[PDB]
Amino acid sequence: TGYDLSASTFSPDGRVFQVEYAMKAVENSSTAIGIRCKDGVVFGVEKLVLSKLYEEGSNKRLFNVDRHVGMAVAGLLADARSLADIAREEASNFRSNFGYNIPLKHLADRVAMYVHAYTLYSAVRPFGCSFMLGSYSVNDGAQLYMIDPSGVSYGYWGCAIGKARQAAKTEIEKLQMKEMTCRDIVKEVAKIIYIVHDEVKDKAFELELSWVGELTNGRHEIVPKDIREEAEKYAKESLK
Amino acid sequence: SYDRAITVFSPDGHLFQVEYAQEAVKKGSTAVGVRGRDIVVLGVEKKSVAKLQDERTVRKICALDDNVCMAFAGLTADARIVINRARVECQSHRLTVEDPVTVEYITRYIASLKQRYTQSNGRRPFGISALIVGFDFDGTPRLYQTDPSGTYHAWKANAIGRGAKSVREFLEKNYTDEAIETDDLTIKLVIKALLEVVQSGGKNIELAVMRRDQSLKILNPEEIEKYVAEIEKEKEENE
Amino acid sequence: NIKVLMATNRPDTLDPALMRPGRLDRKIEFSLPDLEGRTHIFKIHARSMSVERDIRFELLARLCPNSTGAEIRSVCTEAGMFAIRARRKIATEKDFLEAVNKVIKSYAKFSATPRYMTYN
Amino acid sequence: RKIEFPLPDEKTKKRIFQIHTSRMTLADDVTLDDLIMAKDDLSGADIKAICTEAGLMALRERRMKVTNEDFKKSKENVLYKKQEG
Amino acid sequence: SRRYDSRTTIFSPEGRLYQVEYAMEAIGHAGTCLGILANDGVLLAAERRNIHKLLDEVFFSEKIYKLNEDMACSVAGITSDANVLTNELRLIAQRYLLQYQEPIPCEQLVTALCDIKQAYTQFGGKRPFGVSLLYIGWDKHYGFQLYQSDPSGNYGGWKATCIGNNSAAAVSMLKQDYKEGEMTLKSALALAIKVLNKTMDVSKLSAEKVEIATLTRENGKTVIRVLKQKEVEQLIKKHEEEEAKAEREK
Amino acid sequence: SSAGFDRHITIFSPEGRLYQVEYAFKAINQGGLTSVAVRGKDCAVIVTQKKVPDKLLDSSTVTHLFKITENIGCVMTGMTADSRSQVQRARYEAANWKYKYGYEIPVDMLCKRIADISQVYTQNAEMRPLGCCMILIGIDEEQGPQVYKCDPAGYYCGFKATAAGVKQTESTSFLEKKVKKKFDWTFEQTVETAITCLSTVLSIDFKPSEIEVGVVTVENPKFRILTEAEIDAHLVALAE
Amino acid sequence: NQYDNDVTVWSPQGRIHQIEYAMEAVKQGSATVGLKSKTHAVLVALKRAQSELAAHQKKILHVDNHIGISIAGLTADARLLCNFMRQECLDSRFVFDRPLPVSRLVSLIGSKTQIPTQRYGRRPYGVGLLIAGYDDMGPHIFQTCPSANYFDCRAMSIGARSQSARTYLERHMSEFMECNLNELVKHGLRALRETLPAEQDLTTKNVSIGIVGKDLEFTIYDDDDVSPFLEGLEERPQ
Amino acid sequence: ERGYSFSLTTFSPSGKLVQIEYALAAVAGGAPSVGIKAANGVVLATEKKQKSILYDERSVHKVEPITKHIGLVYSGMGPDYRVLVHRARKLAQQYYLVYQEPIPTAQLVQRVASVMQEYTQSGGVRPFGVSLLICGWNEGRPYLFQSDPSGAYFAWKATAMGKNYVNGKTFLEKRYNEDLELEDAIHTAILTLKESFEGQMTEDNIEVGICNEAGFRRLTPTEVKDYLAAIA
Amino acid sequence: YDRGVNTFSPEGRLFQVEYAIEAIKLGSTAIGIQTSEGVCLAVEKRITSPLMEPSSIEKIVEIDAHIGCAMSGLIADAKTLIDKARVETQNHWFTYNETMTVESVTQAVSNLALQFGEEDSRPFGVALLFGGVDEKGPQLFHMDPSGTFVQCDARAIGSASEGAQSSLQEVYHKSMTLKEAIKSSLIILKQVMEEKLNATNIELATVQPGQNFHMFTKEELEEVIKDI
Repeated sequence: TGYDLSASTFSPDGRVFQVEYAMKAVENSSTAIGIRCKDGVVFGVEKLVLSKLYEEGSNKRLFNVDRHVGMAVAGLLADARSLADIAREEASNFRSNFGYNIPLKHLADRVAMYVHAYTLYSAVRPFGCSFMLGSYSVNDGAQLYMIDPSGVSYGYWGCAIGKARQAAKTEIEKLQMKEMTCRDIVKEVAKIIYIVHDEVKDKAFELELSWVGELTNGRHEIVPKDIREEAEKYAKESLK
Repeated sequence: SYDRAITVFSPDGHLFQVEYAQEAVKKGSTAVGVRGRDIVVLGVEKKSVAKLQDERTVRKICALDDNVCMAFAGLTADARIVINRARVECQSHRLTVEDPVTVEYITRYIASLKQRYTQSNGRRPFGISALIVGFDFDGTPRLYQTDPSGTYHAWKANAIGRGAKSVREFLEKNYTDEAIETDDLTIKLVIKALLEVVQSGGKNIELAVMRRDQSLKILNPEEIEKYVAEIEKEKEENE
Repeated sequence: NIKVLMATNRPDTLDPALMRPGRLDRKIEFSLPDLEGRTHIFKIHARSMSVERDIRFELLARLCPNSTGAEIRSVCTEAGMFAIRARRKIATEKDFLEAVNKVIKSYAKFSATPRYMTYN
Repeated sequence: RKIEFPLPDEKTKKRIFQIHTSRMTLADDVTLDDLIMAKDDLSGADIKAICTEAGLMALRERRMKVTNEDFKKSKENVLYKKQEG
Repeated sequence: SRRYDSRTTIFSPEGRLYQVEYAMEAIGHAGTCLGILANDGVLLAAERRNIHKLLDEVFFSEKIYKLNEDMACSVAGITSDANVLTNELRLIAQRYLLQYQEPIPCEQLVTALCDIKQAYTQFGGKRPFGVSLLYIGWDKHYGFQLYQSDPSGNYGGWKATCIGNNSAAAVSMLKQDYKEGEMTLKSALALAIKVLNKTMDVSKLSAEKVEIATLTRENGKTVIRVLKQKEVEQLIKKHEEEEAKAEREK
Repeated sequence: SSAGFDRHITIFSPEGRLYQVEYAFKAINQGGLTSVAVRGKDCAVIVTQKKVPDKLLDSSTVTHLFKITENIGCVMTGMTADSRSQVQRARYEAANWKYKYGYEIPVDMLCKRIADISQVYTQNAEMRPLGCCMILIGIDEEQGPQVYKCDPAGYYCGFKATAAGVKQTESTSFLEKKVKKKFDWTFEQTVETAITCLSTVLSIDFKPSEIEVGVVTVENPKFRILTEAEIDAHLVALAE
Repeated sequence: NQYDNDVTVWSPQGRIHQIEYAMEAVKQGSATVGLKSKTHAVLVALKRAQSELAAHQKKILHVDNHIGISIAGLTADARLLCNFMRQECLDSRFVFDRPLPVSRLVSLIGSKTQIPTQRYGRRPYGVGLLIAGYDDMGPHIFQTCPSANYFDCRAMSIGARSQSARTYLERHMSEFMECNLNELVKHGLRALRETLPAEQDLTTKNVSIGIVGKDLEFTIYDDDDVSPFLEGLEERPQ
Repeated sequence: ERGYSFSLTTFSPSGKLVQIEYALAAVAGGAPSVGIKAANGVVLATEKKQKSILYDERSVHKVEPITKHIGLVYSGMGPDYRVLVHRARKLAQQYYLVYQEPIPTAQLVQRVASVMQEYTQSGGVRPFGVSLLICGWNEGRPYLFQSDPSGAYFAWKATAMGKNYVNGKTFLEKRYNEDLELEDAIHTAILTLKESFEGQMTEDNIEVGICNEAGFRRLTPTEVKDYLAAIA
Repeated sequence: YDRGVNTFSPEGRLFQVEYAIEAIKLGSTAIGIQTSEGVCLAVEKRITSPLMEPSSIEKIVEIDAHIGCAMSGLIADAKTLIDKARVETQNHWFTYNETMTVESVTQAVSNLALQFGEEDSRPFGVALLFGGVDEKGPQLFHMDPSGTFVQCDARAIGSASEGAQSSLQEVYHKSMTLKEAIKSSLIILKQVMEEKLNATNIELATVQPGQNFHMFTKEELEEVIKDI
């Protein structure tokens, strides 16, 4: 006892338990994945509807930090909105100061040093949020970064965050990043977001998809989920 | 700086440090005091003096203005700052409204200060009770005591310190309106009340008066022995 | 086949107290003092002695909060204490209520008997 | 009933003391009052046992009579018993 | 964050300040200082804690600190905490000399210190000061003075004093050797070397182990006279002569 | 041993040893990394490796070879967040050396700066002691190349060939068996010892896509990370 | 239970307990029901007075010319986020000279109540807001929580035994869209009559009803303009 | 950072400062060192064993000058040593700016002792685990002072700190003496550092500095290897 | 387990506010009654000994001319809220040139009923009774340590609260007059006090639109008690 309470105390085996408890706090939240193609970044978040709870489009875990950068948060939600406001403000500082649009590398550093900066004191608690960062610029290419509650930021071609995490990142190695256009990769996400999280746990669900890349011309926005409706047209035909 | 609430509510409703820190009042020197209709008299007892050493530095009846006398119990160290802050307060009142300091005002100052000294962060509450006696402007004498709660409270006579129930029980047998029809009956009344107090060998009894226009007069051990003489001779007349 | 009847003090011990929803039923409570029932705890002395015609229940009943039954049974009894001591042939409510406000305060000075605290 | 025991007062110590020294014959200069009059916050056991110290030296000389010259001076031992002990 | 707090300020449920008692118990170790009833003079006594043959003796004062033209003090207990208190106290005295062009009287110098020690006892969550030091000096009004300090901040003026725990026996010896106004500094120094003889446990009172600082009022010098061992040794032989003479009664 | 809270914050034990720093000395061992630095005659070699447990993680982001200035490189062990948070303080204090003192900072002084800040993390009782281990190289005037190591206990420290991390208790025992002899140090001798000292440890003898080699050499004194092709040239150049 | 101490300490299960205990402070408040149409928004509360002689403590408080909030739980913190609510309304009313849409107001409540849920020695706010107003795109019914997670619903209810209100609302959510005010309100407080035991009224002296509309500024009715709404309801079944 | 600021160093029930005693135990776990004043200047000797043959002795120095006439060594832990090294470095220079005069070592140990004693009481720190030896040649008589984690300061003739300081203390009780020369202090200093060393002592093990009265000069491994050749 | 002074309960509620409510129970009693003509008010001074002077004790201080008050529990905590509430009324009058309504006073106090903490110590231990006559008529109010402020028509507090409320709903109706209510309070007081009711124990306080001011003098109370 006594080694798990505060964040600033090492445990005798040599790890920090508040950080380890922060890692598996995101483990209870629902699955949200991401993947990049050769010219764009595709997001997808499965969202939970039990009976009535909310109007369609409530508390969307897809955010929009800059003109060309977006979030895909999973875990506890309020601190994820706090990181959305802080990363928003950091893109405002870089945009105001140095005159050009923020690269995804500096944004990953300046956010990840804050997420780390709340794991050094017993003033605060470590965050309980993990989020994706997708972007595209013609002098940059599509990058996809992944920030955990511990503060580690690095780069995937594809990732997954949630309960069904390993099962939802098992199948991504079947897909090919290098050749595919992202317009395929939309339904190529929605097929396994429909496949993972089988409906015995929760009766119903609802899907969000957000898509930035070359076709949207740098601007990040949600795809019109009604428009082309490619998800469930493949997904009801993907059970057999 | 120093952000921590020292004094919090106990689940049975009490503050501890207020209603516990009166034990430091209970284990200090005693002090009594009555008010005459003309001359007041207060005095400290249980001095426990070394009886071969100096005595003016252990003097624990002092003044704020000449209008106002002090008397207190408990540990004197915390009482010193209350006295000096009370003096700095009662001088700027002279800088304002040109009458001298009314005693009820200065008792609201020590009481309000001691209240917010309990209320604030990271501050041990004071462990003193104190008396504030002074014949005010328009010649009217009155007295008040303090409290570590900070509740000023006007008595006719005093018992604070060790055995306050003893002397405070004793002065109900005092309060016949004959006492005090004379000022020598008031002073010998205080010392005869301090007979039931600690040893009362004529050494540890330090009394001081104020004759309603005069500065306060620390009496020498000259008429204390004569008041013990007429008190013991009066007890010789009591049988 | 005997059912059971169980009296205790504090909510712990928890295991039979969390086993009792697994088996037992009927969690009820003292009784305890009330604004009213004290008059019956003061009427347990009704047929006792001979009540002076001017002795009143409600007068004393309204003066005694959190009385339980214990002391306030002796409260009416400590009249007979000073009665025999002061030779009083029968007792007047003023006689003990002088020693009652004493005996409540004198015994509430040191001890409030915080029954609320015992199980909390 | 829970009985409150008050500590002895000045005349209670006077009322208590003579019951002991009633049997132990005091010398001429021995006085009950002045000693216990100056002493404060005693116990009935001590004020009973303060006579035993004179029951040593006077009995070491084998004397039926208490002497205050000792009873004063020997009281320092019981005074030392309460003071230092 | 608050469960690591040590609570140095709060009253403890029996009646007393819990921390100031353990403050006074540290003054009860490692210190021995006293002063004497003296006209036309006043003396201080000091006991060498480190009497090893390997120190330098180049400080020219080991337990006496000269903090004005007219005053001094005697450290007891944790020494460097008093090396905070003499910087603070010396600066208080010197700023009073700035504000008034007149030497500081000793009383308000004492209260001006004890409000700081008291200020750490009252509030802070802070380790209190652990020094109970003495005071000597001259003033315009009251001639010569002695004072006493506490970690609680309560001060008293003496005419013969007690530092530290070994000096309670020196208080019994001073009341058993009491007088009223006799100095005649050889009488006061013979009494002081007598008290340091019979109180300190090491026999014969070696000339290195003791230290005496005197203050004679001279117009307008007010000399703080710190005396060397060559006038300690013949004082020791004077007292040993008085012990050899006084033992002849039996 | 223990007395009080000495097993929790950085206060002394009754034997004369704080426990939080000697927990930090095995806060490195969660990383799983061997990193060896060798100082040659006119050159100095960093060797590291990486673990790529996914095919979706990148090869371009997980490189621990961080560049501080254009004459100073470094490599990191220990946990990731403390390691990267050390790096911006290294870069920032190097840049303030350039602004204040006008000439390029020696590699000696930067480890004194980082060691003193890590001391201030150790000294004060309510802040976590940053369990990463810092390793520097660089070039000085007339002093050849230099290697330094900064442990999270606050001492600047630097030797002929040093290695700390997970497996390095035996790696230092191999470097004692390899340094003290009559051999000089040429360039491919230092590189060919930097691999084989680590290949004696792990006993794998693996592909050149795993070890990252940063090097510095006084012909062109700029810090330089090798391309994979010339890494393969060294790695088959050692195979006789 | 030593990790039930403060807001800083995470659980070994991943659930920070101070938030759960503050949710318990949400459930202890009285019932209130907010539900919208496409053209209006109606929130109805139920007061619960202390004794007979004391007047019933009110819930619905006016905030802006279109923003109104219900409350359950603590009261002083409701005045705190009330004063912050007014001040952030008339800030942008002072600067931009337009009223604020609701959907960017509530992010100031989340970022306002966030920081007292993370740093040491700061409690969360026991709070029960049911926000209602117009932006240009119609009505909105939000709810808050002390964990600061705001939900865009079509109808919710918070307070004591408010789940019965929900299980009323789900079998009428297909019919709570087209209808206008006079049956929308009684469709509101039918959920309140299911939040009570079935042996006492449903009086006039306790229920308060607030509506916000397009040609109708936000208005609170109190027992007497309420008395025209409570007339003509169905009897509670046997 | 938070304003916690409470002193974790409190009093014992006996009245003993506990963290200062434990910090003195952490001094006793440190490397041995000895320093001798003798009649023209002061010689400080320290004992530095690299834990491996891999190490470099040219990088870290233990004898560290403070002015051009003041040296300073320790016996304790280096990371707590260098902080008050730098604090003394900045602290002497305000004296050189105000008074325009080379600062006396007596003033140094007063001020550094004030820093350290003032640091034992402040908000939530451990005390330093360092015991210093401070030397120098001011006004014609060379000085040697010792401080400690209690903030105290002593004036030793020839002392020793670290491991076996009762062994080197009794050795410096008799073998150290009235008066020597500068080279004669080096012999007995290397001997008393050769009391508790390993089986070999080279130019890389010891590292010895002196104070001439004309100025400081830290010695080189050339003469450090020449004097210990000549076992002591 | 001295925990974290601002921490919620398992029920939950603020621990220290819930502990603060129990501090009202050992304080002295009081009685307020709202009349259509005004507001009468009653308290007991609780004389501790014949040593003390009885008339220096304050349980009613009068905030403005037209807004009365009644304090309870710890008096020295109450004095701070009194003196600052007066400042808030005067600031209302000097920005606005009108009388501050009786309602907004208790918002202006209860907005700082909860300011305890470490940054930005303990909550107050008083239960106030505010009276007064604004333009809305004679209002009678009541605030707690929690700040939960509510109108009360006829409120009791303190130790006697249970029996005084419980006995008090029986004897109250909508059309009470003033001199009916004044002698309707002292019946309850002489039931609930332990000392004999006389000229030194209690004090009344009335405030009316047409009977003002109209404070609280002696020898009125002599006529008031002797009507029993």
